[PDB]
Parts: sequence; C-alpha cells; structure tokens
Amino acid sequence: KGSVVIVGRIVLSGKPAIIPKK
Amino acid sequence: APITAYAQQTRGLLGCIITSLTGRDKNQVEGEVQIVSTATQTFLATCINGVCWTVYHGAGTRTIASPKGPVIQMYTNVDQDLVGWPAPQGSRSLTPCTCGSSDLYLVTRHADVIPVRRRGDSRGSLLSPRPISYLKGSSGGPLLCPAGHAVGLFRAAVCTRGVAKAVDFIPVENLETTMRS
Ligand SMILES: *[B]([O])([O])[C]([C][C]1[C][C][C]1)[N]C(=O)[C]1[C]2[C]([C]N1C(=O)[C]([N]C(=O)[N][C]([C]N([C])S([C])(=O)=O)C([C])([C])[C])C([C])([C])[C])C2([C])[C]
Ligand SMILES: [Zn+2]
Repeated sequence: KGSVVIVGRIVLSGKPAIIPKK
Repeated sequence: APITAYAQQTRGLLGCIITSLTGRDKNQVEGEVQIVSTATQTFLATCINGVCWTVYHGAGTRTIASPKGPVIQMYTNVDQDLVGWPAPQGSRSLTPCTCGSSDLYLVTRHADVIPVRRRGDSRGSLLSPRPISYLKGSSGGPLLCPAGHAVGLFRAAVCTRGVAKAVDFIPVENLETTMRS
C-alpha cells in the first residue's frame, strides 16, 4: 500500500503583511 | 491576535502518485497543518507537540513519505480514529489548549477558519451552517481556541439535507491517551 503524501500546507503563523511589488 | 491562515499546493496528481509508490518526498516542509493525500483521498494532518496527527479513516495504517523514504506511524488508535507520525523536518507544531475555552475555530483545507461552539467534549456547533462540500477534505484539521491552541482534530460532520450544522472532533486528550498506549 502507498504512503500518505504531503501535497500542500496550511500556515497559521502568518501575520498581516504588505504585499511587496516586484 | 486573529487566527488567519493560508494554503499552498506543493505537488500535483502525477507527482503525488509517484511519491506515494516511492515513499520518498524531497520537498521542503512548512506549516502546522499539512494537506495530505493517498490514491483514494486527500485530507489534513496537524502537527501538535512534535507529532503529525491525522485521521485513521483517511491514513489507515500507511506510512508517510519523507526524504529518507517511508516513515512508520508512531501512534495508531483505530477506536479513536487516530494515527501519528513524527512531525516532518520543517513543519511547525501547535500546542494543546490549556484555557479550556468553548469558542473554537475550525481550519479547513481551503485555509478558511470557521467559528464553532463547543457543545459536548467531541461535538461543536457551526455558528453558520455550510454545505458539507465546503468541509470536504478537512478531516485531520485543527479546531483551535482563540489563543491558537489545538482543542481537537476535525473528523466528521453532523449534517442534514447536505448541510453541516455541527462537527464531530477528536479532543487533544485522546492524543495523550493514544500516546500513552
Ligand atoms: B475527512 O475529510 O475525511 C471527512 C470530512 C467530512 C465533512 C464533510 C466531509 N470526514 C468524513 O467523511 C467522515 C468520516 C466518515 C463519515 N464522515 C462524515 O463526516 C459523515 N458524517 C457522519 O457520519 N456523521 C455522523 C452522524 N450522522 C450519521 S449524520 C446525521 O449523517 O451526520 C457522526 C457525527 C456520528 C460521525 C458524512 C455523512 C460524510 C458527512 C467517518 C469515519 C465518520
Ligand atoms: Zn486555549
């Protein structure tokens, strides 16, 4: 049987941030 | 501080299937909750105190893919519907709730946090019913308290007519008991 794979993440430790322009 | 969350997809269908058979995942890890998948389904896994916990009904008895190959489960409790593997190098752990609050917030696989009021020790009522399709793929996710501490792991919805009015969760106390077994 196959292994459970990590396909993505959810981060709770993030805080309001000004999105930077590139 | 307000509980906010965001999601990020790390791999696709073909990459996921290959990594499943291989059992070797070299991707970098970040976050407290991992979006996890099998060939059958996709659900969530929450890292709490150095251990990555998920739902037994989703992971079964499988290993988790890692840089070093498959990693065997540390804890397995069919009766409590739990499994645990050591938290992946890179993940960040949540910590058990101490304050004993009754105002919980469920974090879904789409990174939405919804308020739920604790009723029983394993039940809580959504303050805003949503179709079950909204909650789909969220079992194994966290039920946080206003302080951001793990109160339980989402496992099933109490729904009717296709609308979830309440949720069934696994309180963190069963994790202690599971580890102690
Ligand atoms: B997880 O992503 O795997 C998933 C998430 C879920 C919320 C919308 C999909 N969990 C499940 O699929 C669980 C798992 C399976 C059944 N299940 C459910 O959530 C189901 N709900 C229940 O079985 N609820 C019952 C009570 N009912 C019979 S009722 C009136 O249908 O709610 C309990 C609360 C007693 C558990 C469905 C019907 C899929 C919503 C298991 C192992 C419980
Ligand atoms: Zn708390």
